[PDB]
Amino acid sequence: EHTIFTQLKKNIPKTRYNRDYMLSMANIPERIINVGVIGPLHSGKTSLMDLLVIDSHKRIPDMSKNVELGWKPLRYLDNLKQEIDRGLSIKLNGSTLLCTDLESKSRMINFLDAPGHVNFMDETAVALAASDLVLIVIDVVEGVTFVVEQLIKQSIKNNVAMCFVINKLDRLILDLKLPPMDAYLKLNHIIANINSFTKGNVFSPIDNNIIFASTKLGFTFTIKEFVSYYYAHSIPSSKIDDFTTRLWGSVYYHKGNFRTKPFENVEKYPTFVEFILIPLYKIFSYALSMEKDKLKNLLRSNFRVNLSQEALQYDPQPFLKHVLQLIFRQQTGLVDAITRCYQPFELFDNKTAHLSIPGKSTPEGTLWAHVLKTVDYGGAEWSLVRIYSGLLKRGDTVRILDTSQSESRQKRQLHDIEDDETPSCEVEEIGLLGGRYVYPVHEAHKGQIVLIKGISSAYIKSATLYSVKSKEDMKQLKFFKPLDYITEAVFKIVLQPLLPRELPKLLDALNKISKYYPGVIIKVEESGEHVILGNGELYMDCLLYDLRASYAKIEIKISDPLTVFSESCSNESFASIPVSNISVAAEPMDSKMIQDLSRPRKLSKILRTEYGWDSLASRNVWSFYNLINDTLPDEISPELLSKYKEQIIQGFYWAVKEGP
Amino acid sequence: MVPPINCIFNFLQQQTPVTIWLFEQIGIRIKGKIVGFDEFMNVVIDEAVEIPVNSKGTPLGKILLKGDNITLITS
Amino acid sequence: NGIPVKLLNEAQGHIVSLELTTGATYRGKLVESEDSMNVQLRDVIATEPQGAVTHMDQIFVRGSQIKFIVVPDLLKNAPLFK
Amino acid sequence: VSTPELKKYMDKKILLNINGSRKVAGILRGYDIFLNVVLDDAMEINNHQLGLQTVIRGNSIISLEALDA
Amino acid sequence: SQDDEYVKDWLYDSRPLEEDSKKVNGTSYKKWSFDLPEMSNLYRLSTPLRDEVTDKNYYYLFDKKSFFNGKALNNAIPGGPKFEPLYPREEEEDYNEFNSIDRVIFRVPIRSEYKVAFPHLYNSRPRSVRIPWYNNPVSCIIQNDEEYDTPALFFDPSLEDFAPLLAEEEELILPNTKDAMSLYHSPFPFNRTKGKMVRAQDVALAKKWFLQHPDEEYPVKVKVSYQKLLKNYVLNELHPT
Amino acid sequence: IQVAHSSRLANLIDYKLRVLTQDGRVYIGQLMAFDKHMNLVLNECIEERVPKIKVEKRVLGLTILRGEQILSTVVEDKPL
RNA sequence: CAGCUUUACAGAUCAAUGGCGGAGGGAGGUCAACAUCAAGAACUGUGGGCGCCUAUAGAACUUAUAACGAACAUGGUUCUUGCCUUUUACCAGAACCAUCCGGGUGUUGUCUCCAUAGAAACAGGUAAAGCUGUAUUUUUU
Ligand SMILES: Nc1nc2c(ncn2[C@@H]2O[C@H](COP(=O)(O)OP(=O)(O)OP(=O)(O)O)[C@@H](O)[C@H]2O)c(=O)[nH]1
Repeated sequence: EHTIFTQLKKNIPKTRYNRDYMLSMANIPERIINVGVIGPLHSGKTSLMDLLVIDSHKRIPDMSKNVELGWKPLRYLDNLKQEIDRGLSIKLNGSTLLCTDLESKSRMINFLDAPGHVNFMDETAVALAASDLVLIVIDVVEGVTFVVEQLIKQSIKNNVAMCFVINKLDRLILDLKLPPMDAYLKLNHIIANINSFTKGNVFSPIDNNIIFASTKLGFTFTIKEFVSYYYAHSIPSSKIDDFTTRLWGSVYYHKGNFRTKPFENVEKYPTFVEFILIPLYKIFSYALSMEKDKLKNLLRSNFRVNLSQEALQYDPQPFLKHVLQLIFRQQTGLVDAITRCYQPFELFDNKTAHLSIPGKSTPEGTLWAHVLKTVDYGGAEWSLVRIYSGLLKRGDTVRILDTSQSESRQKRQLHDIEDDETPSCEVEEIGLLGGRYVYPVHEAHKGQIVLIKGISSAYIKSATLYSVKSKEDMKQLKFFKPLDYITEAVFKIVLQPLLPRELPKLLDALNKISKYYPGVIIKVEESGEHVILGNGELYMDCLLYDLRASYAKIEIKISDPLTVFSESCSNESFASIPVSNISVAAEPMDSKMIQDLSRPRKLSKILRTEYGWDSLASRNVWSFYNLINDTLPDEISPELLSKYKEQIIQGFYWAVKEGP
Repeated sequence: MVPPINCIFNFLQQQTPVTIWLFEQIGIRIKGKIVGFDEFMNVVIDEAVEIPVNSKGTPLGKILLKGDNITLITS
Repeated sequence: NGIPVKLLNEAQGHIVSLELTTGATYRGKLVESEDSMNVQLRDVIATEPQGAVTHMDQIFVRGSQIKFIVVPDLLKNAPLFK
Repeated sequence: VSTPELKKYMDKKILLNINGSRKVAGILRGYDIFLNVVLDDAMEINNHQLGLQTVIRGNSIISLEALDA
Repeated sequence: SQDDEYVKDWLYDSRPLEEDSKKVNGTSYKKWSFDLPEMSNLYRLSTPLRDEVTDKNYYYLFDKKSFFNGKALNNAIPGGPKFEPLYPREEEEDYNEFNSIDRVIFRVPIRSEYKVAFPHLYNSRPRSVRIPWYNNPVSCIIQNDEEYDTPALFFDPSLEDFAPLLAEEEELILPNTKDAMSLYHSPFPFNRTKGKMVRAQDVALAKKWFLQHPDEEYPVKVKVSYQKLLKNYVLNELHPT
Repeated sequence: IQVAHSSRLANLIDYKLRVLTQDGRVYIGQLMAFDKHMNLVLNECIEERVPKIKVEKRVLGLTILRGEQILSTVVEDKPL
């Protein structure tokens, strides 16, 4: 049995599409989209995911009656006891869904509903890395917070298609009770904000990147989708795109058969408000308020939809939800939007480069895959790996490298420019992370994400697995860099086990935590005191819960929550003091420079000059890590003792790690 | 990008030598100067000359060649 | 909208076969299609009415001159139909 | 309605297979919704050149095989 | 007749809703389904008793879960109840090198408010501690002056022979719709408009008040009573029979 | 050959159809889907070509037959 | 204003094939009897492959800040407490357990109150309801 859970058997939720087809699709790249949905806390990404799952599937066991009705949200992908009981999506438990577009043709989609909360931004980062498009879901009410902006920035940095979901229209419709015009204005403002935070690409509801969602009430829609459903009967095929284009940007209808950019005096509101928002409002109000028969009649007439006799007797919110579902059909619009966003597959290469290094492509020569996050998906360890090229077969002998040993490997390769296979593992069982169930598969092809069982035990966090057949191939290959978990960790919780007897157990638990929670530095100090440097409070708490219940079940002492302090110097060093059985100076860097750092010798020198306008000699000498290390005496240019300073610099690294 | 209509317009402006190939007919070609322009590929072409293809010349006046049976244009 | 067109679109990616009015069969990975069957393929063979095969990299084909398009049997299973 | 997506084939040499078992060659300059090609002129399939710049009609096109990958 | 138009005829009857009607199952009186306006009227009537906070986030550290946590940790949220500790406080630290006042820093006072919020963190050796919630904020504005869709409490933003859908509607917001909206955000009892019948015994009108944070400037005795009530509730909740 | 007295082409979906074409070939197969412009989707298509003597046979599978090239369609057999 | 599918219609030859067919109730009772409602998120059969896979399917009810109750009592047992010093009767916590006041769902059976037809489609009309439609390069000019 288990308390933190998955399905545990082959009585899985059956799917409206057949899974064989999906599998087939997954064979060929270009017909796979890794979405990785992202947002702030409680924007409703998880809700959206759940909705999608529902749409996909026939009859799900976990979805009770209440959830079906609408009342409670089916939070599907927060399958963990914690992530349930707590209310937060805490770990990456996405899905693999064959999702259709406006063009009836269908494509498989690896969604990953990340955490919204800002202490699991490691998870978010991981998701981003995995995923090629990213749906940025936003609370309509809360709008574009700083968190959202940060997310956007991150996305921009690691090259990804940002298809926005403005979620929770319900809140503005009903909670705030904004007038339709007011709501429209708000939406516009939000869009503007988004644009501002974005570098270049202009997002609007036209072009199908903004997606208007209300994931509790159970509908997402891009204006295009809406048009397709409800402005085909009236408007002929030629001007449908044109009509769509017209809808949003401050144009009016003029009570007349063609639209006009100027404001008109007789009619009140813009086209978007008139042809979409107003309709939505009407639907809402009628659902809440109107005589049922009348509503039914309207549905029959306008939307061409019939309410069931059972569905009439529904309770209000549920009824409303049902109506919405009937109107805004099973969410294909969103999928279409996503597709539109990620019609460029030239970004993929860029993304890959960013992940690793400027790469020469070698697809047929070898299989390679970014192991992103370890997971305890179904109690047992799996590993969330994106196969980038090749195909990863079950029972394949595979070389793996933790991103810890990535830079070093690269350096070695460079130097080279005998078979040194350092570790490797056998693939036990491959599966598709389908939310609550792991639908198992034998192969795993390019440009898709999957759970693999054997890999986990090799690495600690974020690996690169590959299966070469040559020296040349090996040379060609590159190794994914360690995931920049955007939220750096400075919440220092010190541990000791309460019973020293079970220190091994504690150690094991710690290891597990490290594996699973990636945004977790675990320093095992000299004093027998383990230290966890978690991201924040809530995250830390969650980690503790996981440890002190699931991955150990041990009584454990815990300190007051401290931080990682870090030593520096205010002024420059005054005394030229040597050391014996070396004399090194000290001075702070420029604040701006430091900030830049946080976010070829000649080239380096040039960069330095650009940054702080320092001397060229200093630049030449410089060779830094983690901060800054120069070699600027007089005799060092003559001397060969000071020359060859890699070993020397290693020593310095220790100092940097553990200050005075 | 340079559209076909634009190209046609340019040709018209020029009044340079043009050599038209006929659709579903290999053995015969036309050679003249483009005078007209229409929404379709139909154009009026003064100083036209019929040419039998080398698998030389023949007499021919001023002509408008219909859009449906065009293959090649060049100028 | 045309259901055969939709089917063709869906088949995108797969190793489709393709004969013209001229009677010259092609067989290869489908790249892209449109409302009018404006097909593209990759890594494609080309056999004439005589039987002599000719390999070629990237071919585009116009729907008017296309006779019929053979898709693999996988798309019979699902899902645009119902 | 939709434009032919020939942005990959822009500024590349293409063997345009045209009506009556004929062929045209040349670098691709432009196009439109009717598939009327605009291309810099080359030889007709031993081999002989006509014209400087050429504009081919859509109906005549049987195929257009990319010479350059 | 104006305000309470619908309910008045039956409201005070032995069987609250008549027999042989379409609003209840029948004479067995086991299920009910109501129209909107009647429901609205009922809601309006019940303003004294149903006085509940529509904002769910209000109950932060007044959750059942929170109470349970407190009980476990022998840690009174000062407003809420207190119990005999689960575990006897074995004060046998023996002046160890961990959790010493030589070692730790005291910028934060680590209030017991924080204990039940992040139990597994701030509290050391937590046992039988349930996980609490961690919520979103509720911008929900209700008009008390009889007006319709108004940005009142908040501030404005900076910046072919057919018509739109639902044309010939002639009105965005129907006359009953404000009431409907109000109903929508309200809690369990009235949220719905169909239900199973509970026994008069099985309704709790006092409960809600004591679940809520107590109204301020009350006497000590009242507070004590409230606490007692909470304790009674909590224990019942905890041990499910 | 036996067949019900059908009214339209849409009403006889998934029946085993012979299909004649302008070039001379005869495509036999079950009609999966139709078009406004008479494009047919065929389930398990077999092309029968007659060179200038006897029927040369070729099995195809799932095929998208364009409407322009079709002459006419005969009902070869019922479903299943 | 065209097309096909269904009712309301004559009078048919009535084959052909379908579908409504051993064609016969409905609403309900502070009415029963039985089944079943805390388990690997968990359901039941059916054959087939051989206690387990693969297709069939079915599925009413209850459940995620986890439950039949938006509700809350009391027992019994140990252990620890407290008032206390004898016990009952008690304090308050724990762990197992039970009892109880209730709840559904399904199937029958009854009780009550209203009621009563054993055959209609085809050729197509008459009338009304469901959806589709509005020749110059890629479909049929
Ligand atoms: N009013 C309104 N509420 C919503 C909507 N979508 C979700 N919610 C509610 O607000 C919260 C957001 O839904 P969740 O899916 O839990 O949020 P989330 O995306 O998982 O957030 P993370 O846990 O950070 O990933 C839940 O309590 C939902 O009931 C919406 O469209 N409108």
